Amino acid sequence: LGIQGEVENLLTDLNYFNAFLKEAAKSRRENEVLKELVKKIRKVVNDAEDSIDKFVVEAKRHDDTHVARAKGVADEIKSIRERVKEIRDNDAYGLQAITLDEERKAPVVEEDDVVGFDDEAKTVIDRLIGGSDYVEVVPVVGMPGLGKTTLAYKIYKDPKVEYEFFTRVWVYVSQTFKRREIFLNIISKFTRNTKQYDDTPEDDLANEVKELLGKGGKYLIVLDDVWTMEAWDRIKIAFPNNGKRNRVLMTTRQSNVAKRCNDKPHDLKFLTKDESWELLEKKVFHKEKCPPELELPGISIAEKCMGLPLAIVVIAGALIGKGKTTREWELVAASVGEHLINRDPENCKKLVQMSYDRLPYDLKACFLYCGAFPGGSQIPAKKLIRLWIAEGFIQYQGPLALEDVAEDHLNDLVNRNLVMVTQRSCSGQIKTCRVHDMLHEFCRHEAMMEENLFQEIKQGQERSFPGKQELATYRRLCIQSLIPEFLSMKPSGEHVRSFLCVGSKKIDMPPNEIPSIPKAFPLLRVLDAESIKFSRFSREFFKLFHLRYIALSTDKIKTIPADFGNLWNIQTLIVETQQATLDIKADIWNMTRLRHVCTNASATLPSTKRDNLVNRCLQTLSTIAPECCTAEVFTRTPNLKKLGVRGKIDALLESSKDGSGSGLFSNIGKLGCLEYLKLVNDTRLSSKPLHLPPAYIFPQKLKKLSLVDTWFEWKDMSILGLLPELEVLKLKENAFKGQSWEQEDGGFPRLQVLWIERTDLTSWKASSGNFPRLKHLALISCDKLEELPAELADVKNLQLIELQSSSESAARSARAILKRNQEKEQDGDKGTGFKLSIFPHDLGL
Amino acid sequence: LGIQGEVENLLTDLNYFNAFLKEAAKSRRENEVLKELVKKIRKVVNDAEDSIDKFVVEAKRHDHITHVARAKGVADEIKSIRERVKEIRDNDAYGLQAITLDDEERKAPVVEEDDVVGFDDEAKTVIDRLIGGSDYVEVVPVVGMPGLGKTTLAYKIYKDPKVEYEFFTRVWVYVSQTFKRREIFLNIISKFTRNTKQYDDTPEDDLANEVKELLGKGGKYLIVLDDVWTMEAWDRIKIAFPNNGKRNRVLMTTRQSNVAKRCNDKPHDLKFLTKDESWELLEKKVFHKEKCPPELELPGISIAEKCMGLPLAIVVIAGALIGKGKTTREWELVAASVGEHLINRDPENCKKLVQMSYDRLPYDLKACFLYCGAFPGGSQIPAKKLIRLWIAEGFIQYQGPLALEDVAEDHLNDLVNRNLVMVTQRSCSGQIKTCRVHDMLHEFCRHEAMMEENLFQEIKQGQERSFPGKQELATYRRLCIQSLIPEFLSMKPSGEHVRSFLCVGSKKIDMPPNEIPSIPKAFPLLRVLDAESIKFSRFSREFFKLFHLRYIALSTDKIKTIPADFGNLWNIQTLIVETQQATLDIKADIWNMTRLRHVCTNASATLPSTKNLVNRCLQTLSTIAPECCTAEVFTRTPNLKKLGVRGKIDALLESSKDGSGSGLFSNIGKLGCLEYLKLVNDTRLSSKPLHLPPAYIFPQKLKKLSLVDTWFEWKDMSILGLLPELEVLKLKENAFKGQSWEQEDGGFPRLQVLWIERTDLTSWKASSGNFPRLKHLALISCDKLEELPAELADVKNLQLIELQSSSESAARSARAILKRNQEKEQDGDKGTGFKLSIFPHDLGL
Ligand SMILES: Nc1ncnc2c1ncn2[C@@H]1O[C@H](COP(=O)(O)OP(=O)(O)OP(=O)(O)O)[C@@H](O)[C@H]1O
Ligand SMILES: Nc1ncnc2c1ncn2[C@@H]1O[C@H](COP(=O)(O)OP(=O)(O)OP(=O)(O)O)[C@@H](O)[C@H]1O
Repeated sequence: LGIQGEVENLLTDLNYFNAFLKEAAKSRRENEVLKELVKKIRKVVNDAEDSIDKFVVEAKRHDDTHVARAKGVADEIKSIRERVKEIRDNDAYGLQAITLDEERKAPVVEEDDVVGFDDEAKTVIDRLIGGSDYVEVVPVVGMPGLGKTTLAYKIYKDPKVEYEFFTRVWVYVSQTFKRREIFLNIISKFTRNTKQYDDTPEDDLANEVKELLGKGGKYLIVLDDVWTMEAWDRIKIAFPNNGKRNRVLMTTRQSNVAKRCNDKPHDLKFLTKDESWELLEKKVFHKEKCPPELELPGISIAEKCMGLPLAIVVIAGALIGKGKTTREWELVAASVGEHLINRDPENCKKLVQMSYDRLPYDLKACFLYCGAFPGGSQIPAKKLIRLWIAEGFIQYQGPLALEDVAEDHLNDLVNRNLVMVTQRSCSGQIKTCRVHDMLHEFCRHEAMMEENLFQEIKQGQERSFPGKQELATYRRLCIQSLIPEFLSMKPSGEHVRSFLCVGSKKIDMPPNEIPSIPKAFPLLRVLDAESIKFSRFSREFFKLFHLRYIALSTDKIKTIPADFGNLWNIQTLIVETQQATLDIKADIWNMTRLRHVCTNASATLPSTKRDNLVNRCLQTLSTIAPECCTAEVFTRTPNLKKLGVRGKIDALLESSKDGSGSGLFSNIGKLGCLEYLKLVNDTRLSSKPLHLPPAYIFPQKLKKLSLVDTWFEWKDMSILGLLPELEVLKLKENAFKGQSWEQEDGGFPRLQVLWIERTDLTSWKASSGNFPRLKHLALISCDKLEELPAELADVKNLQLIELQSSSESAARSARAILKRNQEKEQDGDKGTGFKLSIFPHDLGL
Repeated sequence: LGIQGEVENLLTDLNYFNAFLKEAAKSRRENEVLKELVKKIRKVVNDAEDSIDKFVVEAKRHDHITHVARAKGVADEIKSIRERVKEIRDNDAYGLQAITLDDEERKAPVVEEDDVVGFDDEAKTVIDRLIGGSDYVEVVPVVGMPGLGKTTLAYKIYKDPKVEYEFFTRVWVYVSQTFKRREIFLNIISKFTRNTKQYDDTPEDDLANEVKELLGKGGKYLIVLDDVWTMEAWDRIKIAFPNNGKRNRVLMTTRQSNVAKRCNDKPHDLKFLTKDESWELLEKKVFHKEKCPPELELPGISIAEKCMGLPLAIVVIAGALIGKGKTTREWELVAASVGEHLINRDPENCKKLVQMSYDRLPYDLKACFLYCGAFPGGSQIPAKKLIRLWIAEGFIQYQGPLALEDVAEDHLNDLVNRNLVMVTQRSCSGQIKTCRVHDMLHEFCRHEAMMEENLFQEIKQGQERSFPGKQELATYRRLCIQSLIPEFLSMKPSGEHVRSFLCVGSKKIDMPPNEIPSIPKAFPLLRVLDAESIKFSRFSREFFKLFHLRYIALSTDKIKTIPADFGNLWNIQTLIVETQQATLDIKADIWNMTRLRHVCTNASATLPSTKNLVNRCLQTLSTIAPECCTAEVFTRTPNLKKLGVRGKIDALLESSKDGSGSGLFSNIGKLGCLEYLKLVNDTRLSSKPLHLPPAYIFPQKLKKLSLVDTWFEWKDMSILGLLPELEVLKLKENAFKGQSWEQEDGGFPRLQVLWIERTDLTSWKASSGNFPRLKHLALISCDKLEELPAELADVKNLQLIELQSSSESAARSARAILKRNQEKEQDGDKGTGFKLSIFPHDLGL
């Protein structure tokens, strides 16, 4: 095809243009002509990929009117080629400024009136005074503008620290530094003739600092703003390990650098609601107090700063200028975020840009994507990761899976402290993450204005929904509320690649506005509408040939139709169905890029037997029917890592007709990559109690098991103990039935978490070696339990136990177990941080 | 079809050129060739956005032979613009090279030490403030407009015998627009020790610590931070200033009030020279020791008044008078052209100082500040009229949550805080009401906006500058005419590129009937018509063809109804019809105005039928008929913040006796954004006076109320006390009827200003619970009041009560309150700064 030829020439220009965008993004350009040049080529690049993906889809449909649509694509390619040719000619003067080719400003912090750091300084000073006799690093970690340097300078000037450490050196490390000037700066603290070392190498300069520091007692060295582990390695030569309890206090935005200097870094606190108000009040009114007319909007101002001292200091600058009237302060309270970033591009914007610009080029889009969700809202890590892959941000072709590559992208953001973690799974994996309010405003301002990554759709007080001229340039739409009325305007976005319904309350699509999304946005790759209840599938949903992510709630539909299989590019499938049976009639076995099938009903998979391929990318098959756990299905998914079965566990374990007792559970053991297995039972009216198949038929690589309502006997825990890799066991809704549970010796070699909900169990007995690696034990709503085994005190890995609706004798046994554990720790064993939690606290007085 | 595509091609070029102008305006280089390139590109850009706007209104009107001809004309005009764009790139390639690429001044200014006139009192005021104060480091920022004499006063303060005697060490520091903090610290160190060579490897952190040590060797220090421009610049320098509790002082000079407020919440705004002192300086600078000859004394005082007490203007004209010789005729010629000598012919001294504040202004604030020069010199600019003009011209670009009025008001606050715009009047709440630009800045605005950027051009008939011809009108962008409007309009002017027509005159003129349609005929692309100084006897069909109109203000004595064809101007934001008629009936389809923001009139406006769509941008409806305050009208306007009612308001407060509670006043309570409400009565022949509806019917977010001739009994004032957020209440004559005024306990929880005029009040009883926040209480022409309640003296927040020609008992009560308050202050009670003013001094003294 000649269209392929002009596409290939277009791709060559795209490689140059993308190289220009990457090169221009490596350093922030202050020239407006280059700013508009970057935006112009960034746009023509975006329309270029959208045009080629149209040709790719149309060529795929051609290989597997049609001619008129292909002709229209060719016309788009010709128009794009005319655009790139004029860019290379008219704007060539701007390209030459990027095809071919610094001030050290140490920060200034508060000396007097430091608010809320009285106990953080006390904690860190205690860690500086005590410890080993070797040079120990005490890192203070935090997000941009948290107050690390303010705390470090508070410690540096503390009366106890000054007396403790005879020699105190403050060194300003930064993103860029020269080791020679660092050593000469430290040398200048001690001797005035620094011209003495003009030709002395850095090797002997470091030994010179060794001599200066070792002449007295301890030394404390505050390495401010360390950004890399290489910087600490290169500078630490000057610091001798002469066994004098020497300390190196360090401040950094990087948790990975902090961990390598000390395995327990000191994460700095956020100011409380009263400390934020106290700080803002002091900054604005100085010694005087806030008049009562301004206290009400002022308190809201300090609470909207989310306890970040940088935001409170920046906002107080605007309040000082505006005045002391009530009306002005409510205007600020309604636009706290804008005052931080847009109105102040020199305090908050430049401080955040110090971390954003140091990001890798691929991680920048991942970080800005977190701003699509509402400010202060919890972002599920699994949801965020699946959106990154579906958007194309995760480009990777190594041995690992894309989930594990996007996960350490997120863990890199958390290490950089650009993303905060609110909940962690039992295995330590990130579960729920949230971006700070000012960083979120930076994500909004950068993505919507500077990069056109995504756009908010709203009609607030005065602003309205975007017009036809704006939607023609929009690439991603994120919307929280008023979705049905937004779609009632009949919008038309030709360049829209994603539609994120980030609203928290589930809405219902009217039957007339159900097909609005597929027609408004024909190039939709991502449709995150799990907060929307669709009652019907419309045929236009099956014309989204570019679709890769689709999440949707439903209350009525039961079957995914066969026309849904026309979307060969789909990766993630989330259908939160209120019903009980979800017959997936779509040909999901021909989606070579399919990765996840998540649902809550009993999904019935289509027939695998009859392209001659295998679903090598499919990783999750959650809550499918037990009838579909066939041998052919598990052959089609060699790389499955999570499996879920719901309903009729009776048919999962029943023996076959060939005489062998191994049932459908035997095929599950053939999944060599399986880590998570979930079994949920529904048929309480069945006359046959369920019996667990022997452990040699289980998947031997299973690391997490969840059972609900299965009515297994407690004697089957003995064969759950034979699993070599099981680490998390959660049992809910009397999944185990019986009044007595007596453990056999041994078993559970590496189980770490045991979660128990309501069951008719009354007695529990065990031996010393039953839980060699148990760390967390939880028991909820089991009012029939009499007592807990005393052998739990021998669990060396025990850290926390939670009991609800438990007997007082169980609390007494917990007290004895804790007391024995404390006695063991007093023999030299390190403390495990034992904790006990009984909810509600009003129970038992 | 392809014409719209060609508009996209032109728009792409316009984005590049607009960025070119934005980047070029960031650096005023000496390259003259680039100065002519930016002027040529700017003219093409202006002629391009005009052609694009012509295309926009043509497309809107179309969606027929005349339309086809106009479309062909637009296509030809666009083609000419495109061809002009190609000439820019073909010939001025080098000019674009200089801006897409990138790349002595720290000499302290000279100020006279001797012959300083008019600063004896101001210096003593600041000295008495430096000597006193607290025990920690206090800053005393002197702040004023460019050329005011801050450095002259600061050097005078720096050299008095009292300042020199009291302070241990005094240091002069010249901070500037751009400075290096390292050099400042090395200069302070250079004064204590001359061996500054030894700090080459010493970082700025240890330099600031060295300045701490040097200043801390003794007692007080006074440091004159000259010309500080930023909040950050003060923070980075104050780290070198020790705080040892010895009453250390810092004397800062700055053009920024917001920077001054941060250092001290009570900035010392420098005063302007009086008319006597201005003449004294001029005669001392021109004639030196010799006195002015008597023949030159009369013109000399005339030019001294032209400077408006600014020393910089006096110094500049002094050089002009020296060069121009000493003759009476020449001096009178200078007095007629003072502005020319300030800026046009002396760019060496005056213009550069003005440009220091101007080039630091953000790009959006530059056009906002230059627009303030359109109004006549010394004239008073209303703040609400100025703000609406900025929005109409497009200078305010905003997408956040605030309203465009609040953003533009913040722009006005930024200009005032930069001392580029004076504030002459302030509202009760402290909002800026009337502003005026200083004379030197007005001439700079006119020079920059006529001879450099072509923002606006004035029309006048002087000695040599007659009315401009057709060639000059072909380049005029905005028209500003003060007088001789009918004479200018009689010649049938033809300005096809005029975007504004500001009648900046003060006295109203009646437009001759035969010249009424001349304004719309002359400038078809009129975007702003500020004809509020012109009385129109009739509307014309030519007015309804100004499809680009956004701001329209006009006075009238004959027009009673706005015609329906007025609604053809869908772009209108502000609609002002100041009519002397009793009623105004708006037949125009104002609901179709999607961007309508303000409708203001003095008559009882009768709104048209609303018959889904919502006017989200409408903020003000001003005075309307009571019968039009329906729940349907308020549905279409949810963001209304000011409402006015005029006429027979008994149709508003009447009870719906049919059985429902749907009184027209109850619909007002459904407006959640209302903040100010006005009611004016016209009909007095009701059998009984009206009574207020219950307070829960009032809008809860109401913060200001105003009633006229409503004849409300004083008993129904306590219900106004149940308004939670009310802050200002004002009443004109006969708004309240009766002689006895009594209040319940509590009420008025947030009242701050109360206004009463010419009521029948004679007896007044109140309680301390009704005034928790009251600050202003005026009783103009309420001479029948006997005595003020004693509870008023207990109100801490009370500020001023002003009465003239009051009763003898009222004067005696004022004397008793003043005497008792003075006695209490002498006994240790904290003073509230309460003042009483009596004019003239013949009575009451
Ligand atoms: N407890 C506090 N009281 C008053 N001001 C504070 C406090 N903590 C921080 N600040 C102010 O907040 C701003 C940012 O704090 P700080 O300089 O310590 O940032 P940081 O966490 O070191 O920043 P970076 O991310 O650049 O390393 C500074 O202007 C500082 O004065
Ligand atoms: N009271 C005065 N008597 C005589 N000359 C004065 C007086 N005040 C100021 N001047 C003169 O006015 C001119 C400008 O004043 P000055 O240099 O003090 O300006 P400024 O307020 O510091 O301005 P900028 O905002 O540019 O810093 C100088 O030449 C100075 O000598």
